[PDB]
This record gives sequence, C-alpha cells and structure tokens, in this order.
Amino acid sequence: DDLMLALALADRADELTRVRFGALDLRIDTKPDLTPVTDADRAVESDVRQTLGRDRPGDGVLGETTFTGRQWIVDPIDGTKNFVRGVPVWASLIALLEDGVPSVGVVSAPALQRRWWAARGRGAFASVDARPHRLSVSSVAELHSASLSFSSLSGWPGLRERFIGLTDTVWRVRAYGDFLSYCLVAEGAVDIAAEPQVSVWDLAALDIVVREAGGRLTSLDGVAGPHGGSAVATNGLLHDEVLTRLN
Amino acid sequence: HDDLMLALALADRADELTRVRFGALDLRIDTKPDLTPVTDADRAVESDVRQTLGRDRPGDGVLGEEFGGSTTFTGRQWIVDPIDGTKNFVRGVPVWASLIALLEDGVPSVGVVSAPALQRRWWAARGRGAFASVDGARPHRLSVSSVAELHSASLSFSSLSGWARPGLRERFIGLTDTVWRVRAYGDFLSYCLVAEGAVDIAAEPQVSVWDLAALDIVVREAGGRLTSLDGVAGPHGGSAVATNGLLHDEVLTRLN
Ligand SMILES: [Zn+2]
Ligand SMILES: [Zn+2]
Ligand SMILES: [Zn+2]
Ligand SMILES: [Zn+2]
Repeated sequence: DDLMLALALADRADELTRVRFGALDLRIDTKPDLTPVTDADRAVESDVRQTLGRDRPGDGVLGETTFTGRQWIVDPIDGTKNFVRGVPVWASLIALLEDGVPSVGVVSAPALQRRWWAARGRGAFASVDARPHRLSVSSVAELHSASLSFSSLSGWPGLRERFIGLTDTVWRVRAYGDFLSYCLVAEGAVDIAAEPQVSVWDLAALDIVVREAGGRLTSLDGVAGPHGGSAVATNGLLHDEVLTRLN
Repeated sequence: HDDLMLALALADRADELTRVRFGALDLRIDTKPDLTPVTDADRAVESDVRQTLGRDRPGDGVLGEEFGGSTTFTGRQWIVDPIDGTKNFVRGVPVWASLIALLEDGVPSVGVVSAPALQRRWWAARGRGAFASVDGARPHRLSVSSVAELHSASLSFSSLSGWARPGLRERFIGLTDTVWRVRAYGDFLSYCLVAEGAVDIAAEPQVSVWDLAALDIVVREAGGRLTSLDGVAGPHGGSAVATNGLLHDEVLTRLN
C-alpha cells in the first residue's frame, strides 16, 4: 500500500534521473561541477512532493529534522559524485518513516538496472532489469571468512588504524561505495558494509532493506537504525565482532 | 576476416555459458566460498573459446588463464581469461567478465571485456577506437578524461593487501589521501571506467597478461595509457597502472 506508492515514486524518480544522467557532458578537466545534480535533485523532489500531496495528504516530506508522524524521506541521487562523473553507482533512496522509524524503503539504481525494496513485516526484495527475488543476508560467522565493502579510507589516527586492521583481517575487501555496499549485504553477496559519516537521508531506506533481509544496521556505537551519524551493516552474526574491532 | 567481429562472437558465446552458471549458483554460505562451480565454469568457457578458435583461426595460438599455452611475442596470439572476478562470481557479486584479446607482434590489437551480469561490454581494435554498450543499446565511443591535477583525480583500485609485497603500501595509501575521490570497484572494472573517462586512475600491484591484454587496447584506444608500475607499456609487466595519460608520470612517480 505504502510500498506500492514508494515503488511508483521510484518509477517516476527513475524517469527523471535516467534522462539527466544520459544528458551529462562527461568531458572534465577539474573537480566536477555538481550543478546538474543539484538541478536533478530539485526536479525529483518537486515531483515527489506533488505526488505525495495528491496521494498522501497530511504525510510530511523531508528532502536531503523533527521526526513526527508519517514522514517520507527522499535522497533523489545518492552517489552524486558518481552521477556527475558518469559512474553508474547512484540511486534514489525513498523511505517512509513512522515516528522516525523506516517502515518502507526503496533503493532505485536505474543505471545499474537494479532496484531493492522492503516493508516492515513483508520481507526485502531485489530486481535486475526481472521478477523480484526475496533477499537474505549470508550465514558467514567468522570474520576471517567475511567479505567487506566500504567507501573510502579518508572519512575514518585511531579509528582509521582500527578500520584498516579490520580490512587486513577479513577474507575479501572492496569499496563499491555509498548505498551499494549495504544493498550487497542485504542480498547476502557481501557480509559487512561500513561508513564513518552518513546522514539519515542516506540510511533510512537501507535500514529497512537490511533488517527485512535478516541483517543489522547500527551506528559505530551499536545503536540501531539510521539516526546515529555512522553506519555498519552486517548479516547480524558478525555484528558484535565488527563493532568490537572498530571500538 | 574481421578479428574484432570474431572476438565479439566469442564473447556472445562466453556470455551464454557464464549467465547460466552464474544463475545456477548456490549462494548459501557460512565460510570461505567453495570455488569449484566457478572453476568449472571458468574451464568450460576456455574450452569452448579454444574449440571455436581452432575452427575459425586454425593457425592462431591461444593462451588461456585456466589451461595455459606457449606465448608467441611475434605471431598472432589470442589471450583469454574466461571469468575474471571469480571471487565476485561465487558470492553473487555481478562484477565479473570474460576478457578476450588478440596480440599481433606482442601488442594487443583487439580486446573485448564482457560483463553480462552488469549488462555491459567494452571493446576496442587498433586504429578503430574503443566502445561500450549498456544492455545492448547502441555502442558509444569512449574517451579518457582530461583531468590534469592529481588533487582533482578519481582513483579505483582492488584492495590494500596486495601492495605490501613490492613494498608500496605506505606510498599507495599516500596516493589515496592525495586524490579527490577513492573507490575500489576491483578487477577489470577499474580499468574500463578509466577508458570511459568516469575514473582517472586504476592501479593493481599484481596482474597477469590474461587480465590486462584486453584492457590494454581498450584504454589505449580511449586515449589513455596502461603500464606496469615500473613503466613497461602493455600487459606483460606483472602489475598495471592505467590513467587518462595526463596523470601517468605523476602517478608512477608518487608510487615509485
Ligand atoms: Zn546522500
Ligand atoms: Zn552517500
Ligand atoms: Zn579466471
Ligand atoms: Zn584473472
């Protein structure tokens, strides 16, 4: 019901973001100008607000501060720095919060031809370009067997040294970055995802997807959910050992 | 008589076999993954490629990552890695690809990188440019970026662990602190993104000819440069740094 609406919002967001991603000039000789991404961000937000005004009068809308009632939170493009360079790891993130708790989430990555979604009590799913498949986190129980995806080293000299130690301990390390690390945890394809500095707009949809897939997502101090300023997602089995190594 | 057309047809056949094997995987896992089904798929694709090239190019040598072969540094030599990214393949991560190249006189002249679970293919031929297609839409011609300052550059690598062996770990981490953006898309994908101009630097400290030959012609035809860490041009140097060409000498200098 809210999930069906969230998936329809993602359909509309994808139509707008696809066109703007395709229209970019990717020739570049310096740091990229984020103006076309900001422009796309504004167009998606406007469309989302217009639809929710029609279909959910009296739901609040937050676009990338007080959490009350039913509130939709949208990050039209997560991975803006990828979007602007022509790297297709970017997605719209759409969540419904009830009293600040993600209850519906959609992660829509049109240039990866992929979507992930979840709703409380109804499981998590992914599609590639194409029937949905139900998601489940892995059963990897030992850190030395685990696969980890992060974003970069620079955001982490104590916590940096500890993070690098975790990367030396696990079986496999990659940095697919942003939302994609967390979505791969939910699919069971990766075991650990971590980012040291990340906002509620970037975590809300991922929180419900990971939880419905059987995993855990907490801040670095182990507090559940998307509000803690940092995010560690695991299959749940590895969670305590990861927080211990990082703390 | 078109070697590029044959290479793209080998990729079509490889993709039909790898799609089936990727789709059939048991993804339940509770330890390090059992590579056996991936090793089997890897070997089956190589065998099929060898059988086709035996039929369509009977004098040509074929050097494969799974069955080996002699190298000729002078004749025509096909070099294939049927599945690059097998540790992704086995876990259900779709970053994996068949890499197919022809060398003439030691130099990659045709290359195809085929990633069916990313719905993507990259290819190039000497003098004829580099191209990519996404979900079999029309090809687009590739061009590396024009980023000239390291501090504005985007870098993609694989992992940190392989850097200690040549003694470069501290230097590599220093490069990651210098550039504008760091990711690790890993394997062939870092280099393909350099060719598209979406990333500026790709680096790996240990890479075989099978893993570099197709990437070498794609990067070159896109306007970039791919060398070993010690500056040897091409896929035979044992390590690989690919850039947009502008950043090349500064990257090699920072890494040593
Ligand atoms: Zn964001
Ligand atoms: Zn982000
Ligand atoms: Zn292989
Ligand atoms: Zn390989």
